[PDB]
Amino acid sequence: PVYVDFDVPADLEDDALEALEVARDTGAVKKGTNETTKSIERGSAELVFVAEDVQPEEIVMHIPELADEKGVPFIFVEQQDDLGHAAGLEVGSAAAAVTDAGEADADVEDIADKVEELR
Amino acid sequence: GKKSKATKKRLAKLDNQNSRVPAWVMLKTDRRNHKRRHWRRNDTDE
Amino acid sequence: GRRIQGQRRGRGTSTFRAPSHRYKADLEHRKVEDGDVIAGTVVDIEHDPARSAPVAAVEFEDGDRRLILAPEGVGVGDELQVGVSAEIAPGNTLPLAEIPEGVPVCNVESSPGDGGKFARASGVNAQLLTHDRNVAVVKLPSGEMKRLDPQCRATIGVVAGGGRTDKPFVKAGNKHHKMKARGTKWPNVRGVAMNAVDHPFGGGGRQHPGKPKSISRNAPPGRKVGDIASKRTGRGG
Amino acid sequence: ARSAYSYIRDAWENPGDGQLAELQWQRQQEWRNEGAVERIERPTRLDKARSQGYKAKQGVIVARVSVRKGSARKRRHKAGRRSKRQGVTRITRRKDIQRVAEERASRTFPNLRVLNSYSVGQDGRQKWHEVILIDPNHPAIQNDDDLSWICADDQADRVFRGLTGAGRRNRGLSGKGKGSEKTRPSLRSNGGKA
RNA sequence: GCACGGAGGCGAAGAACCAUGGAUUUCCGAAUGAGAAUCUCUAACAAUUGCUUCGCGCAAUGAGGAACCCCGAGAACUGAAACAUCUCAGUAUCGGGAGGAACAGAAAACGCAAUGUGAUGUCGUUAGUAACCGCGAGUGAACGCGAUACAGCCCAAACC
RNA sequence: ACUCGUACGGUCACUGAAUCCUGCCCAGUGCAGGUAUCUGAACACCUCGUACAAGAGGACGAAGGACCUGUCAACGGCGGG
RNA sequence: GCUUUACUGCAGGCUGUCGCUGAGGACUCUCACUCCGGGAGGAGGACACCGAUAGCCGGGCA
Ligand SMILES: [Cl-]
Ligand SMILES: [Cl-]
Ligand SMILES: [Cl-]
Ligand SMILES: [K+]
Ligand SMILES: [Mg+2]
Ligand SMILES: [Mg+2]
Ligand SMILES: [Mg+2]
Ligand SMILES: [Mg+2]
Ligand SMILES: [Mg+2]
Ligand SMILES: [Mg+2]
Ligand SMILES: [Mg+2]
Ligand SMILES: [Mg+2]
Ligand SMILES: [Mg+2]
Ligand SMILES: [Mg+2]
Ligand SMILES: [Mg+2]
Ligand SMILES: [Mg+2]
Ligand SMILES: [Mg+2]
Ligand SMILES: [Mg+2]
Ligand SMILES: [Mg+2]
Ligand SMILES: [Mg+2]
Ligand SMILES: [Mg+2]
Ligand code: NA
Ligand code: NA
Ligand code: NA
Ligand code: NA
Ligand code: NA
Ligand code: NA
Ligand code: NA
Ligand code: NA
Ligand code: NA
Ligand code: NA
Ligand code: NA
Ligand code: NA
Ligand code: NA
Ligand code: NA
Repeated sequence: PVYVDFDVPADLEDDALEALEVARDTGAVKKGTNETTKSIERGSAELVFVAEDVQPEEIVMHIPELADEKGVPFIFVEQQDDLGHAAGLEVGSAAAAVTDAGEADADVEDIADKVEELR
Repeated sequence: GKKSKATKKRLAKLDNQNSRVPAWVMLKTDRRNHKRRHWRRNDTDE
Repeated sequence: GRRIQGQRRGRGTSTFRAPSHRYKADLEHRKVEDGDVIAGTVVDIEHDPARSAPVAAVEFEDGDRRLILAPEGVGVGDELQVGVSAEIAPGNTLPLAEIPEGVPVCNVESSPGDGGKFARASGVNAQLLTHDRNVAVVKLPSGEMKRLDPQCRATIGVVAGGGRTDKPFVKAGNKHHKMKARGTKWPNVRGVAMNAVDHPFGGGGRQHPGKPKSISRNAPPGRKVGDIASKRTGRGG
Repeated sequence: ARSAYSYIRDAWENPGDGQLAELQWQRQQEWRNEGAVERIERPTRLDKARSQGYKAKQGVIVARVSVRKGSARKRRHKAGRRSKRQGVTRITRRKDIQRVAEERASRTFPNLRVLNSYSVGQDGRQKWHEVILIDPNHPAIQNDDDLSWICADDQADRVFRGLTGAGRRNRGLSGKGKGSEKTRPSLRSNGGKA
């Protein structure tokens, strides 16, 4: 809500998660907000995921601004357990990271662009 | 005044304690009920 | 010093409370979703122990039966209407805006929805003077010019039982009976008749208040007796 | 580099600025309609929570507690009391609002014991604090090395004995030096002079 | 049984008596299905929680105890030759709670200033000293030393 | 609480049925209203001062008061020459 | 025990100021907060309420 400065259509969102699944099998992904946050600082990230249904918000409020001053592209996901599940987890996840994707470095790139245009 | 099944038992005990010490306990101890409660002179509880 | 009688009242003991359990009902207007369709019939005319004034029993269409504040001129068999498009007949309850200027009205709402507040006692009435999209100026029985939201409902006509005050009680017995049906301590012992301990005007070798009767608004309870914040007294001048 | 936690901790250093302030102004609205003792599922201040003892385990409970703002709701003396003891408005309690919160909570959850507590905002007529409680009868914690001790009998109803962290702070037992003459080892064994 | 009568019975199948473990153990009582001056009415962890197969399924609290202990609330007579600060006194009394003991406790310490000591209680002393006080009445420590008993530890985060 | 109440009310006081009437005084005291100017605390604002602080001073100024009016079926008064 | 223009206080009332508390010496607005409404919404609006402080009054009370 407060850190969410734009709305992401359902389909585009579906595309992100589809990619996240093959990425966890081919490249590398990071689960949980701590690991994900650390990537944005180490630079080893390419695309980040942030759930919109996070309470308390504080756990995430830092992602938008932190990723923007490091160039690293991002995206808003509705559900939590969808991101959690999508990252190959049984639980849920406030945020996951795309630390070098796999078999979708093209799709990922395009997605990161559609968002850049989505403002 | 009406009473309860309970009260009616209490009154009864209160009346049994009001009997004298058996003439036989007299001889066994070789020698007085300190709790003799008259109806008019004394007052029970309740 | 002991607490004065005015302070005992605040506790709300039995002696001071009103005989609620004996009372009939709180006379409020009818809540209508809208339309104004609501209409009923005057079944009977009763006496409300709480206001000494009359009261009209009414039965609506949808089955509702509720006693309402009976203005003057309503009888058994008559018809009343509640809503925006209600007819301008004595007793019909509707917002101030719909009511034509210069017509006597009673049981006026202080805020729309509350169900009435002003002009309720024996033979009184308000007076609708002005109209606007924003305001509605009413003249309350005390003479004050009350500015109101034109959306506030109000009943047309004067409150029944007019002329009660006109005839004296004649005897203590009769007053006593009136007071018993109210949350008021009666009779009343003048504070000057009490002891020094019991009230500021108490004590002394004779009956007189040692302090001047008028008193400041700012005074604490326990001393706030007599002529309160009087803007003046007497009649002379 | 900096952990995700360190962000939440920093944000809370000035709860009147930025996103947190926009957050406080929101929640608080929903917080004022909520009861006194409400069990929330997750700590607002995750960092502080963890840094106090928090763990995402079975038997670890958190809860927010709202208390009226103010001074001694002290009634005036009815009998004869000299000028000095004639106070009602000014004088305040010797027990801080945070500690009052811990108790209202421990009571609400009888069987649970109080780990720690922490502030989570305040408006013009109330203050909020969250509370970490633990179920000392749950095997998870009886087996957890890091919390095990809370099960000890002599830890029962600890918040009420002032054994909290917020308790010892209120009792004037912070500094092991100057000033602690009248507080260590306890207020009662020092004749209550602090 | 006390309790030494009368009648009778028990004990060598080792009674009584004592020790330890066990059985039974009415109703009220924190009293808990609900109501009640110890009884009643038609299946029960009442109430609040926790885990939860989300079913009271597994559990927790409640109340007592001579005083001691811990956190809160906190007098006045009285002393000051009156009396308001002060004193009595953080005493009496009240509220909540723990154990067999409590509490405190491994320095953001001490500051015999040092090249020095090294968790915390408690005892002795320092000392009626320093400090406070209508500078009146009165209140009144610490570091240190000498002893007792000694004991040291774990998270949070970085990095996984 | 008053209040299932709404000024033809309920609160607060005095006087105490009906009848005939109830004079003069607002100086003081009280309550209420106004008030150019005068008085009037603290924060913030200024200068001074202190590498900070204590503290000295400046400006502004609320209620209240001064000042004026109202008021006695308000406390109360109704003389001497 | 009672009284008062006895000494010292205290509730309480009035008042400035601080926070709650936001948008563009006089003014607009709405989002906090208030009240009414069953609701939709209506009214008030950074005021009121409440916490702190300051000055005046203050036998109602000690
Ligand atoms: Cl009357
Ligand atoms: Cl506890
Ligand atoms: Cl040493
Ligand atoms: K004294
Ligand atoms: Mg009503
Ligand atoms: Mg009359
Ligand atoms: Mg009555
Ligand atoms: Mg009288
Ligand atoms: Mg008399
Ligand atoms: Mg008096
Ligand atoms: Mg007289
Ligand atoms: Mg008189
Ligand atoms: Mg029972
Ligand atoms: Mg004395
Ligand atoms: Mg004396
Ligand atoms: Mg001790
Ligand atoms: Mg002296
Ligand atoms: Mg002392
Ligand atoms: Mg020392
Ligand atoms: Mg309401
Ligand atoms: Mg006195
Ligand atoms: Na008898
Ligand atoms: Na008098
Ligand atoms: Na507890
Ligand atoms: Na102290
Ligand atoms: Na037994
Ligand atoms: Na149980
Ligand atoms: Na259950
Ligand atoms: Na003396
Ligand atoms: Na004396
Ligand atoms: Na030495
Ligand atoms: Na002194
Ligand atoms: Na005069
Ligand atoms: Na005058
Ligand atoms: Na006396």
